[PDB]
Amino acid sequence: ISPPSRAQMKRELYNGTADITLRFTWNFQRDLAKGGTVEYANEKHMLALAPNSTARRQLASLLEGTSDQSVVIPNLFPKYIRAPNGPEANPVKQLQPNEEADYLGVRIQLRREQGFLEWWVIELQECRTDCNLLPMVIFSD
Amino acid sequence: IIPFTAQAYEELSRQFDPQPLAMQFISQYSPEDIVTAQIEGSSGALWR
Repeated sequence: ISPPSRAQMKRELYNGTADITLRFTWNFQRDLAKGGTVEYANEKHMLALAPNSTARRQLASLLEGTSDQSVVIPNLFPKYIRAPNGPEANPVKQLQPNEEADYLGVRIQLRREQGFLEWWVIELQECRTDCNLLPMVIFSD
Repeated sequence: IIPFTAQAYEELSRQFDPQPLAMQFISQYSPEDIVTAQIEGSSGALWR
């Protein structure tokens, strides 16, 4: 992130009352050999980041200097997606009833280990091995 | 990216109204058609 806008991103999470667009685009590029017009089935699962929420205060400290903040993203990792040959990664409703609150609790961890060496691990609220390998599912069509 | 509104479209059309074909392009394209290219210029991405 460009330094001035990184400081502005900081500020948003720090104070700036805005809602960061957390578009979790779930692009599913298939193929065209077996068919699949718009193979890439994509859906930006956005999470408007409430100004300085629990998640954004964790992100405030994340971008302040520390790298030990588990950012709570309220169940936003679709664990069952009815994707077809069109451009939509729409999750199965009922599989995930709330489908925004029944996806899968996802967490984020920026690992700025100055040596800032800013990495970014996508953890889970219950990360067992899903900090390096998140296992969701795509109900393909 | 800003989908230009009806009022915004009028502005562009009037800006280039002297030139007939310029205005024509804008006016012919339906409102909420002409989109705004607000391309980001800030970097951060160093180069390689």
